[PDB]
Amino acid sequence: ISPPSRAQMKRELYNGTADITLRFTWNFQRDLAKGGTVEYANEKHMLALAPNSTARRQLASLLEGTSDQSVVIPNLFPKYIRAPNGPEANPVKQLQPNEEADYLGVRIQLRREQGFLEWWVIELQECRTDCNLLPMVIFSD
Amino acid sequence: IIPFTAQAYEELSRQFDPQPLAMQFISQYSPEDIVTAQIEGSSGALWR
Repeated sequence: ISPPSRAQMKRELYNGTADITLRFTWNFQRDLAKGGTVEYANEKHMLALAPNSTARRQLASLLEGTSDQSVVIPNLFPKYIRAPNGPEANPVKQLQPNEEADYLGVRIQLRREQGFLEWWVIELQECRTDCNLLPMVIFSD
Repeated sequence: IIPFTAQAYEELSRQFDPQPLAMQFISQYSPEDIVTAQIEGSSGALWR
């Protein structure tokens, strides 16, 4: 992130009352050999980041200097997606009833280990091995 | 990216109204058609 806008991103999470667009685009590029017009089935699962929420205060400290903040993203990792040959990664409703609150609790961890060496691990609220390998599912069509 | 509104479209059309074909392009394209290219210029991405 460009330094001035990184400081502005900081500020948003720090104070700036805005809602960061957390578009979790779930692009599913298939193929065209077996068919699949718009193979890439994509859906930006956005999470408007409430100004300085629990998640954004964790992100405030994340971008302040520390790298030990588990950012709570309220169940936003679709664990069952009815994707077809069109451009939509729409999750199965009922599989995930709330489908925004029944996806899968996802967490984020920026690992700025100055040596800032800013990495970014996508953890889970219950990360067992899903900090390096998140296992969701795509109900393909 | 800003989908230009009806009022915004009028502005562009009037800006280039002297030139007939310029205005024509804008006016012919339906409102909420002409989109705004607000391309980001800030970097951060160093180069390689």
